[PDB]
Amino acid sequence: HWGYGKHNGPEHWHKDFPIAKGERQSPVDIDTHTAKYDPSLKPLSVSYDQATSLRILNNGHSFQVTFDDSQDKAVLKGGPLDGTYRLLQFHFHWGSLDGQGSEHTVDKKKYAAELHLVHWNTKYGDVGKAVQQPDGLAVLGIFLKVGSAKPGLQKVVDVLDSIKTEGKSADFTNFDPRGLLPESLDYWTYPGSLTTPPLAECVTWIVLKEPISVSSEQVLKFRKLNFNGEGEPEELMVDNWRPAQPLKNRQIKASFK
Ligand SMILES: CC(C)NC[C@H](O)COc1ccc(S(N)(=O)=O)cc1
Ligand SMILES: CC(C)NC[C@H](O)COc1ccc(S(N)(=O)=O)cc1
Ligand SMILES: [Zn+2]
Repeated sequence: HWGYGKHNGPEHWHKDFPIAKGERQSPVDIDTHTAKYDPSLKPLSVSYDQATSLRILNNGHSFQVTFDDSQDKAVLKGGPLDGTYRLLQFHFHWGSLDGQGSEHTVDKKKYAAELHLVHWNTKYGDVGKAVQQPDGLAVLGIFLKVGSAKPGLQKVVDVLDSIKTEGKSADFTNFDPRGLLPESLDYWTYPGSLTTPPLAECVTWIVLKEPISVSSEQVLKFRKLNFNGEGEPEELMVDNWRPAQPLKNRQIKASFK
């Protein structure tokens, strides 16, 4: 099926997911001089104090940490959003080299990686219903640059050896995702899509201006994961990012001057 290689990557996806060429696809380049400050945008409310992590999983395209979303334990509100969005999972996209790996870009600049915290609108009852709605999901995107280590990331990095190949999972309870955020919650926002198939146009994107720093040793451990399942020819999980898509009839708004 679909992937990130030459024969199944982003340029092929439209043949099975024709919405790949749609009117509100993600990611996009964020042109900082064209984004407009919107004084009506409220501060984001990230309420992760009661988060309950469950498992960490290599899904063949990234690794993800999943959460109990059966109650309002870890929620995102405010910002551009109406109502309450529950945290379902987080995952990353990264490169083979430090100069590439992010999905969104800022004035064409690519970061080494990008963290996505995926939330769904509780008014739709479950995530499967939410992905069929134009305001069903909210993804909080955070850029990673290489510099000093991120201490809140280390517990993730230390377990990646146990989920090297596609399909492997491990217990990952008591993880606090608040340790993955930067200091500032200043953000850009625009309406978009999932960045992997099915590419559904159901996402309010919230992309933080301030990157987090991670160490070279931390990102190197991302790059030792495998796209393949156990026993298959080893293909390193690197460059699992979709490039920027046409902005079309959309305006990116900034929460800050
Ligand atoms: C070489 C064999 C094992 N791979 C199976 C077959 O080629 C699949 O080829 C493809 C290639 C692209 C896609 S899409 N439009 O989802 O990105 C789906 C199947
Ligand atoms: C039944 C539905 C919810 N399953 C959806 C599927 O797992 C894909 O989910 C996702 C979720 C988030 C993203 S991203 N890179 O835009 O944050 C991509 C795919
Ligand atoms: Zn993602």
